[PDB]
Amino acid sequence: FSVNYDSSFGGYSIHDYLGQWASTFGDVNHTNGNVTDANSGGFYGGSLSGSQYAISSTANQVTAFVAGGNLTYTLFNEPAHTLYGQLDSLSFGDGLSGGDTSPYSIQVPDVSFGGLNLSSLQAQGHDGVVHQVVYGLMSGDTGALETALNGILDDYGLSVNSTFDQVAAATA
Ligand code: HEM
Ligand SMILES: [Sm+3]
Ligand SMILES: [Zn+2]
Ligand SMILES: [Zn+2]
Ligand SMILES: [Zn+2]
Repeated sequence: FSVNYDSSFGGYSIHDYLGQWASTFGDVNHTNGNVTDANSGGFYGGSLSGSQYAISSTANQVTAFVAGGNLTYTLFNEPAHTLYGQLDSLSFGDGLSGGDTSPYSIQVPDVSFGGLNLSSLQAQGHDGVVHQVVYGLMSGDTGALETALNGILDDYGLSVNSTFDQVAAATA
């Protein structure tokens, strides 16, 4: 675990930031009979595999996120539609660019986390964890993530409620 952040948010608490990233990102809306090309997503390192999954708002068109690590998907195999693997990074920013002949990247990065070590097996599925984080995110719900963030910061004397600055010191 580590954190990099645009200086603007040095004294922002993690809860606030995400609350504001999600205020604008919205609910991409990935539900039965609504999943089209817009909510799609799109990996990098396969068609349902990769070191990156990254979607962008289908509401303001620009703000987005990108989960790194090792994320194997499972479109229809038991269990149905359920991301899993080794979620390692999450970075929040605006304007998502790249991701084909090259990786996915954020044009104007606002914040980003590293070493989430969140592991989720295909056995657990829809009620797993990396699945939960990433999916919530795609729907504009940061709970799953602050919960796990608190988890990483517990063992550190902090919470998704301290300031980026605060979190920082206590890391590097
Ligand atoms: C890792 C990110 C993703 C997660 C966590 C995920 C999760 C899900 C979930 C929860 C639904 C359920 C809809 C429902 O039952 O109400 C959904 C729908 C769907 N997803 Fe994924 N998905 C993601 C990536 C993908 C990718 C890469 C595609 C490619 C287009 C895809 C295509 C679909 C389709 C079309 C359905 C609907 C099938 C149906 O009507 O039953 N998903 N996804
Ligand atoms: Sm812990
Ligand atoms: Zn800035
Ligand atoms: Zn912003
Ligand atoms: Zn912005």
